[PDB]
Amino acid sequence: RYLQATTERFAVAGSFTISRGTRTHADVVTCTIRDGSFTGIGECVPYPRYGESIEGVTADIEAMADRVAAGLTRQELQQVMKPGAARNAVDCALWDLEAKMSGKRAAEQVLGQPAQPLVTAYTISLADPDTMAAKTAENAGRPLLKIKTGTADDEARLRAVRAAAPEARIIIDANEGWNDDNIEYYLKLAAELKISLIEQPLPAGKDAMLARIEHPVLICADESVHSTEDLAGLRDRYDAINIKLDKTGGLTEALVMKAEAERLGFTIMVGCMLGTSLGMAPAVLVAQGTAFADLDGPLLLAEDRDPGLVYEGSLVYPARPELWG
Ligand code: NA
Repeated sequence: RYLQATTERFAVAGSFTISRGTRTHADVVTCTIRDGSFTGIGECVPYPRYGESIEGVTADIEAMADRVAAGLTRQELQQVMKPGAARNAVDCALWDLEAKMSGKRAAEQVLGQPAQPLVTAYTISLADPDTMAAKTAENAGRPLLKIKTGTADDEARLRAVRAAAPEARIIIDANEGWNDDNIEYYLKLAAELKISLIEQPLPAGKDAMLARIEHPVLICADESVHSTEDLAGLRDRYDAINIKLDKTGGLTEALVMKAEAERLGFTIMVGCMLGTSLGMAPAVLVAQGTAFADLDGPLLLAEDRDPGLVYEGSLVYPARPELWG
């Protein structure tokens, strides 16, 4: 049994912009683990917002080579590695390899039954209002649109997209882009516009005001989410959480976190980094039965894994073993 780390670049379909900046490609790292004729693979996305780099993640993965060769388990893996991109890759590769070797689908092991299709959000990138309105209008038939915001003047943006898709459920994500001076104005505007959810309006660690104002729209933590442990402390500010496998350091911890978030009464969104179908596949399993799923990574790319996940409109079908699981 041996392990390899591989870096791959995927072109974005145009550009992907949040309040923090623009991406024109998606660099991902895969951990491949082989055991005889069997192979497991896991994808991750290093995220510099969380202090990660591609070389850093690859180093962290390649350092697991001997431990994995020795027979490391997912269970022990949760002790040797901290949560983050690197562990995500290793963890999902083990889930994969274990499925291939056993003949039992990762889905069934996680869910106690086969996974099922589900509706994914589709993300409209932050740009000038006219542009965002135009892309929103093209996608006005989708049941769930996720809109990137997070500037000191988003009114034109928010008004334009609602008008372009009057029938869509809409969630807005500021990626820490709003502040104490404009938040109440934006929530009121969002409620007038029938917005379903707002992701991370205020910067992580500068978000105390959320505990002292009405929430006319449910407010979801993303950047502020830091493993199962700090969930309980987030209740005073947030109504929902965005679970990501690159944040939880893999599928194992994502399921733990989902169980605890549900115990604490959080509304659950399962999200993703800008990655491929390989990265989406395990997250589809965590997204079963949750209020929101944001797994549109491959739809934002110009080139995805072949084979990849099937998306028909906004319904994404669960991974077949030719891809993962
Ligand atoms: Na987000």
